[PDB]
Amino acid sequence: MRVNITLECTSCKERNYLTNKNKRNNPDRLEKQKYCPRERKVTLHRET
Amino acid sequence: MRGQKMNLTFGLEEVYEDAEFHLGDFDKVGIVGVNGAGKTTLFRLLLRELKLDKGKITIGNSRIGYLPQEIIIMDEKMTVLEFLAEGRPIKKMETELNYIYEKLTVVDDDKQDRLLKRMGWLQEQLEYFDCYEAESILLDLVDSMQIDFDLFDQPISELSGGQKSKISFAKVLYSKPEILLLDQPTNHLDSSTKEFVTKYLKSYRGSVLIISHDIDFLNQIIDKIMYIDKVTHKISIYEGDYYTYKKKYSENQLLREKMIIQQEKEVKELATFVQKAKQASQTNHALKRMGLERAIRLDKKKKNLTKRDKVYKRVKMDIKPNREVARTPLKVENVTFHYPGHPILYKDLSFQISGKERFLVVGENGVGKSTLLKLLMGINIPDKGKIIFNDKTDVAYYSQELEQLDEEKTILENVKSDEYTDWKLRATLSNFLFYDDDVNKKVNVLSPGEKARIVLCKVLLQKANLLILDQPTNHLDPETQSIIGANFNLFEGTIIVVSHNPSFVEQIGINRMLILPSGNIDNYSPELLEYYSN
RNA sequence: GGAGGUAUGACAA
RNA sequence: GCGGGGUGGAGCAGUCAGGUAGCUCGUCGGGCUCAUAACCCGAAGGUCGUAGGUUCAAAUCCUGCCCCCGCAACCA
RNA sequence: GUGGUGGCGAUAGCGAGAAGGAUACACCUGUUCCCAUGCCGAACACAGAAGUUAAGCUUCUUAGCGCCGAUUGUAGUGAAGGGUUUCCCUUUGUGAGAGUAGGACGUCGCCACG
RNA sequence: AUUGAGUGUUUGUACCACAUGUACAGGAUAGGUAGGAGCCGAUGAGACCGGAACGCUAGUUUCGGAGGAGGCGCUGGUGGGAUACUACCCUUGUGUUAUGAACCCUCUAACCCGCACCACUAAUCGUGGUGGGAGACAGUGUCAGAUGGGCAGUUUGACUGGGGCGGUCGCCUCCUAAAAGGUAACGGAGGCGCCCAAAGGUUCCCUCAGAAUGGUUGGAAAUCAUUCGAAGAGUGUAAAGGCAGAAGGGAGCUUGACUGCGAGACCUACAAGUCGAGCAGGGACGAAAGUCGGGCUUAGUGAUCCGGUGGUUCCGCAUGGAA
RNA sequence: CAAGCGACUGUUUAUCAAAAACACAGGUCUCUGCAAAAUCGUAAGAUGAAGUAUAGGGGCUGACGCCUGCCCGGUGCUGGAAGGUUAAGAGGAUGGGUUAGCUUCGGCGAAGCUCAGAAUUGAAGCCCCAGUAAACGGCGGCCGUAACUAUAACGGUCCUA
RNA sequence: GGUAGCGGAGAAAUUCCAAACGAACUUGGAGAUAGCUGGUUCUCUCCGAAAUAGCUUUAGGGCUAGCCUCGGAAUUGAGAAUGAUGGAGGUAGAGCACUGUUUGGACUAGGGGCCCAUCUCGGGUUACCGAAUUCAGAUAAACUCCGAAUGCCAUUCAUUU
RNA sequence: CGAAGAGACGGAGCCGCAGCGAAAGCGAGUCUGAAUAGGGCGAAUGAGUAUGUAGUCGUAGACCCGAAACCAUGUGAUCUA
RNA sequence: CCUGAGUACGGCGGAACACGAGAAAUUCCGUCGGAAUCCGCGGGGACCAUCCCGCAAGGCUAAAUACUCCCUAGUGACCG
RNA sequence: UACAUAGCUGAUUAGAGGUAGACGCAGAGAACUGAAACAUCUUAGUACCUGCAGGAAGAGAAAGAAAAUUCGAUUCCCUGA
Ligand SMILES: Nc1ncnc2c1ncn2[C@@H]1O[C@H](COP(=O)(O)OP(=O)(O)OP(=O)(O)O)[C@@H](O)[C@H]1O
Ligand SMILES: Nc1ncnc2c1ncn2[C@@H]1O[C@H](COP(=O)(O)OP(=O)(O)OP(=O)(O)O)[C@@H](O)[C@H]1O
Ligand SMILES: [K+]
Ligand SMILES: [K+]
Ligand SMILES: [K+]
Ligand SMILES: [K+]
Ligand SMILES: [K+]
Ligand SMILES: [K+]
Ligand SMILES: [K+]
Ligand SMILES: [K+]
Ligand SMILES: [K+]
Ligand SMILES: [K+]
Ligand SMILES: [K+]
Ligand SMILES: [K+]
Ligand SMILES: [K+]
Ligand SMILES: [K+]
Ligand SMILES: [K+]
Ligand SMILES: [K+]
Ligand SMILES: [K+]
Ligand SMILES: [K+]
Ligand SMILES: [K+]
Ligand SMILES: [K+]
Ligand SMILES: [K+]
Ligand SMILES: [K+]
Ligand SMILES: [K+]
Ligand SMILES: [K+]
Ligand SMILES: [K+]
Ligand SMILES: [K+]
Ligand SMILES: [K+]
Ligand SMILES: [K+]
Ligand SMILES: [K+]
Ligand SMILES: [K+]
Ligand SMILES: [K+]
Ligand SMILES: [K+]
Ligand SMILES: [K+]
Ligand SMILES: [K+]
Ligand SMILES: [K+]
Ligand SMILES: [K+]
Ligand SMILES: [Mg+2]
Ligand SMILES: [Mg+2]
Ligand SMILES: [Mg+2]
Ligand SMILES: [Mg+2]
Ligand SMILES: [Mg+2]
Ligand SMILES: [Mg+2]
Ligand SMILES: [Mg+2]
Ligand SMILES: [Mg+2]
Ligand SMILES: [Mg+2]
Ligand SMILES: [Mg+2]
Ligand SMILES: [Mg+2]
Ligand SMILES: [Mg+2]
Ligand SMILES: [Mg+2]
Ligand SMILES: [Mg+2]
Ligand SMILES: [Mg+2]
Ligand SMILES: [Mg+2]
Ligand SMILES: [Mg+2]
Ligand SMILES: [Mg+2]
Ligand SMILES: [Mg+2]
Ligand SMILES: [Mg+2]
Ligand SMILES: [Mg+2]
Ligand SMILES: [Mg+2]
Ligand SMILES: [Mg+2]
Ligand SMILES: [Mg+2]
Ligand SMILES: [Mg+2]
Ligand SMILES: [Mg+2]
Ligand SMILES: [Mg+2]
Ligand SMILES: [Mg+2]
Ligand SMILES: [Mg+2]
Ligand SMILES: [Mg+2]
Ligand SMILES: [Mg+2]
Ligand SMILES: [Zn+2]
Repeated sequence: MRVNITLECTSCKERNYLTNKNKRNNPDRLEKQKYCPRERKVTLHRET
Repeated sequence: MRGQKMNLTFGLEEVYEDAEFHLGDFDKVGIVGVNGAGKTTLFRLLLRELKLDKGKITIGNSRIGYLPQEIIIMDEKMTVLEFLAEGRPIKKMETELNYIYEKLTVVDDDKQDRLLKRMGWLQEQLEYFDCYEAESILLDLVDSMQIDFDLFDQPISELSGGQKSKISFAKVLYSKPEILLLDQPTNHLDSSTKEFVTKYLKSYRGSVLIISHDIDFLNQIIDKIMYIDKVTHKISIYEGDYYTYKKKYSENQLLREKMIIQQEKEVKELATFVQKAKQASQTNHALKRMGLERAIRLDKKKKNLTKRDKVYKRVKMDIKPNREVARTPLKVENVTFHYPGHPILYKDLSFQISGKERFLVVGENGVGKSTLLKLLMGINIPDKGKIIFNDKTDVAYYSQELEQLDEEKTILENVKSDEYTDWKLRATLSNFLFYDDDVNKKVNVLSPGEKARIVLCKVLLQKANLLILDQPTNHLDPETQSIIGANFNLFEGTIIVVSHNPSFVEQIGINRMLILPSGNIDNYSPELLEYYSN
């Protein structure tokens, strides 16, 4: 079951990214280091 | 207590889907569901330990007394008194308050305002939880369940499963709560102890939610029954007792089944006519016309046709011994054992099993039942005597506290054996209701009931001819218990069993019962009740 | 004692 | 072209909703009977039409192909 | 001469054969060192100089294969027509593929050691 | 709503009477808090006797009899709390009242009578009157659910070698397509409505399919070795074009499947679609050069309206807010 | 002389159909207790009837004779009504907006007003249960088998109300 | 004399309701709407199409673009024709070097029956069937080691326009 | 006011002279953006307005004629049931 | 002491307001419920506070506006 | 039916119909049509019907318009647009 997800910034809570994952292959929330345009810095981003 | 549009999905397997429930105050709600249904998860939502992915869960401001399904032993060396005392926040606040006094001396005129407010609240909070409890707890043990004071100074980890359940239940009461959330409060209790719990819960004036797989226990207390559905991922709340819930539920599923039947007949009728027109000659214009018109109705029917919920599959057990039992599977002769520093549990214990025999080790809580079984396997070395297993006897052990699973590893990793290939392991786990990627789940996230199935699967995969089972039906849903008992009855091997569940022993059909602590190898009969009375 | 009534199996020998 | 079907000797399940191949009658061997039928007890008989896929694993899901059966293959 | 490093469509390749090591290039000798093998110091990496030109490598011979390939003729075809018009023909320009004569066992640089 | 009386039964609520308070220790049945050195009694005290209730079985409470005057607390120790008595009350179970309601029936003055008699009166209308019936129902108003082809307004594609039946409807690749591009048919063939957390980025490294020969289980064919082998493999998924200076394969670290953008192009009726150097922010890998704004390339998609969720130095109908 | 259809006399498409169509007496079902059901009407008022279940309305059949089999799973109708579901209304716990007042940029926040509002209660209907076919309707397959052959009284099996 | 059109009446035919009744007649809304058919009236001069693409409940309608016309602005003249030069592109033809289709010859693993030997184990044969190989010879819209003529794009190029 | 006139008065109003931004708002700039960047729209690089006249369009029956029909008042049982 | 009660207003159902229930103020109709009253009441487009403006639930009222069957006197790049 | 009332007789008083096929207010209220179909919507609160008028009608003397600070019943015209 491949699904669309949003990656929220764990610092400022801005929903910065649209991406997708297969829930069967990635049960847990996808976490990535992505640039936050608000904070203008790379921050941990987590699926919300 | 109220929940709206509840949603919760751990990875790919979901628990609640648009579930709702409203519990009125002063309702003794009996929570029922198969293992994994999500009964424990509901309490975690109430305790705010978990957060719903979507929806709102509403809880009253009153203080909640929570009895966990698993005992929480923070450190192995914790004493029973320390464990019980942790129920009340008296000790925690004093440690904070003692530090506050230290800060007051260090700080002169900077933090005094903040410190003074914190000191005042702690004193007021401490008085609200009157510090006289130190004496009340000591006597709460006496009046509650006849908990001896020798246990009071003993490490909690060393207590028996039944004894631990008494302590945990007492701890909840010690906290003086306003709402009772009891998660299997009688999991290991014996018949006598269950009587006290039932009477207190009957008398308890406040709201009490009970998760229990004991139908008789619930029927005496429950006025409202909440059923957590495993297939619909919803919550339904009935008024009455367990039987009333079964009656209402069975009727509803019957009435739903009949609805789906009639909707299928109408779809088949249209389908049958559409096909008849489809295969008619192209020259029959009117029939071809009518065929297309009915094709439109057929499409609209198939799009409003309710799906029948897949009935939850029940466990299938086929336990067979690889080898054959002997006339003397196990020889115990003049075996004495005592835990260092405690009275001897039994002296010169000598019994002899016969083979393909149902051997019941009867007793009460904290009498040595689990110690005897641990003795046979080799966990405990006998202080005196000998225990001899015939070379033809293979032994499978089901421990009481589920100590045979690696919490860190997955389900498949736990069951991994040198004698079984991958697809063989998966097939049996599916027979135990672990389907597809449900076997890659960590054992640490499973419920106690689901873990019990993994332990049972390990016992089954051994194909041993002697089964040492210590309370096997514990943590199992009522349906799985009957399956367990029926299949063991047909087991073609020797069974050494311990069980405080009267129904389970009847299904197995015990032959000889060994009473404790007064060693009495006896033929099994309703005289078991006579020993229980005496 | 006596009397009216309340499954299948040839043909000849 | 539109449907329905291929599972033990025959007739059927299981197929939707993946894990373990059965039920009915029959066949064969042995019993019971003077004998036959009925009955009793044992055994045999299919890797699911066939070949690739999907999967940890398929009779099952997907696809093709060959067979068998009811329709149709043209209307003023 | 040899070793580096390039440009040019293999006309530079391939196969076969012959010669050479002074240096150089290699095989080569080891696993203490950095580093390495889903196992293996084979490789990669490092340290080394007893032996060897046997192979690679350079130079040389061979067109057997591969590659390159003129001219002529022909197919096709632009334009202009024609007939006996699914096709075919004439004129004018263009012009293959094939098959061949042949070419070719390279050429043009830069650097270093000789 | 018109629509008003009751009774009874069961219930919700609020007072009002009563009674209940025994953890262990402790004079022993201390329910909480405050005041408290005084309090009660011939307005007949203690003690005694009997009935009754509770009960944790210790005792506690209450009524009556006889008697006639005295008792309790403070002081004292126990305990978290110390006792008489009063007040404010909280748990517990009995009753009374104020009662909100559901039902039960009963009542009668509304309302109704295509019942009788009486009058207006020639009248089988009507309106009054009197009896009888019915009755707070019914009827009627408002609102709400169900039912409702009884009735009403409507919808019920298009392409198509007529129309129908069947097929088709958007996107991708090929042939047709006539060596730029484009190019039709109900022309000839196939795919798509995804997948991947690596099957993405980068750094480093690697080279295939088959065949021959030899070799335990081992078979045509599972793994191993040598040789041959220019691609006859692979490239997630159709085809074409491309790729073995890899775009194929392995490994380490990673998240550039980045944010703001964007000269200039391609395509194109429009709306869209496609490519893009380069600039800045902050990074990944790499020693560095440098590469990276997903994947060998080209399908994997849907305008607006209307809604959901998150953010926001925007607006906020006098003003501050809110909506 | 004989066959079809309709029992019959009647009726009908004025103006292309006179019939086998309609009607019919007879049959049957069902409704209707009288301010009947049914119908015209917003209503009043009427028809039904100055009738009263041997009467009146509606459906179907269609003289007469002999007869009218099986199926109540479905759909209707009828009855049931314990349970599930269900409107307005009633009830309003809690949550928002505002702000007297508190406030350690925070923020907190009584009353009143106000925007939403869950529990609980809530009829019929529906789901269910039974009956009902002169109600709507519906009334099957395959295999084997007899002293020639053919068929197959007979056997098997599946499906269905 | 009664029943009147959202109706009446109908022994029932869509039957009758003033000589056309699936719903009368009359007046009005009203100049209903008509992507349809028909019609649309003096002259000369200049220029002069299209019957295509895309989208469309779209297909005999419409919209934007293309093509016509009128006016205007402006540039290193951006258009057309021809020549020269340079490029992209895989068609005609041709070929087989790949992939399909295919003929004969040689030789052949392997494949069919027969006997001897059978534990079915090893042979000897139809000029028995023959993979693959090789020799020769064909064939192709969706084959290509090749490959034109033309057409096409371009040039501060040349000539005419 | 005046001949059913011209005209006079009447500056309310309308267009133009500034744009950019959803907006607060800034302004020859402005919006986006962290940005002195780039880019969008503007300014640079000015002509408008009133009236007449003609072409075309829009709202009106809108070039003219034509339905079957729909709706709302009325008139008809002197034919016929 | 008086200053318009079954009124204002509210729920429900409709309607009118350019405003189609919408965040819908303001006005009205049906139905049910239902205020305050000067220390009061209403409005300033949900709502609340503040401020400002007004004082409903009683009535009357010329002119500027619409139209012309008729009457009188005329007019027309109106018909003929 | 007791007093009454209703009824009944007379007198008194005032309506009763028509228009101007217009204009006004109110009750009730279409459809074709447009939306390139069509149910919201539109045609329209139009046509039609009915009541009541008056020479005009209706509205009208703030529980108003506002927030330049103020205006001071209504109606109608221009503008806002
Ligand atoms: N490790 C130990 N160390 C010290 N004492 C122990 C230990 N284990 C058990 N005991 C004591 O042994 C006594 C009985 O042992 P056991 O665990 O067998 O009880 P049980 O029969 O299983 O009772 P139940 O299962 O009903 O709770 C308990 O009182 C317990 O306190
Ligand atoms: N972190 C988690 N990750 C993955 N699955 C989870 C996680 N937590 C819970 N689950 C799943 O949630 C499901 C239901 O939750 P829960 O443990 O409350 O069931 P339960 O009814 O309480 O079990 P039981 O009645 O047997 O005690 C479990 O099957 C469990 O496997
Ligand atoms: K080496
Ligand atoms: K060499
Ligand atoms: K060469
Ligand atoms: K009533
Ligand atoms: K044709
Ligand atoms: K990688
Ligand atoms: K007839
Ligand atoms: K007849
Ligand atoms: K007959
Ligand atoms: K006749
Ligand atoms: K007829
Ligand atoms: K009959
Ligand atoms: K009848
Ligand atoms: K019938
Ligand atoms: K009849
Ligand atoms: K039936
Ligand atoms: K039925
Ligand atoms: K408030
Ligand atoms: K007639
Ligand atoms: K033009
Ligand atoms: K070839
Ligand atoms: K070709
Ligand atoms: K700019
Ligand atoms: K800028
Ligand atoms: K001008
Ligand atoms: K003009
Ligand atoms: K017109
Ligand atoms: K016009
Ligand atoms: K007549
Ligand atoms: K409104
Ligand atoms: K106002
Ligand atoms: K005001
Ligand atoms: K007039
Ligand atoms: K309409
Ligand atoms: K239209
Ligand atoms: K007036
Ligand atoms: Mg649990
Ligand atoms: Mg135990
Ligand atoms: Mg050539
Ligand atoms: Mg009557
Ligand atoms: Mg209709
Ligand atoms: Mg219409
Ligand atoms: Mg068509
Ligand atoms: Mg056709
Ligand atoms: Mg071309
Ligand atoms: Mg082309
Ligand atoms: Mg790849
Ligand atoms: Mg405001
Ligand atoms: Mg406002
Ligand atoms: Mg007749
Ligand atoms: Mg006749
Ligand atoms: Mg006729
Ligand atoms: Mg005739
Ligand atoms: Mg008939
Ligand atoms: Mg007809
Ligand atoms: Mg006529
Ligand atoms: Mg009109
Ligand atoms: Mg010309
Ligand atoms: Mg060709
Ligand atoms: Mg008439
Ligand atoms: Mg008449
Ligand atoms: Mg409106
Ligand atoms: Mg108001
Ligand atoms: Mg109201
Ligand atoms: Mg004022
Ligand atoms: Mg006036
Ligand atoms: Mg329309
Ligand atoms: Zn951030």
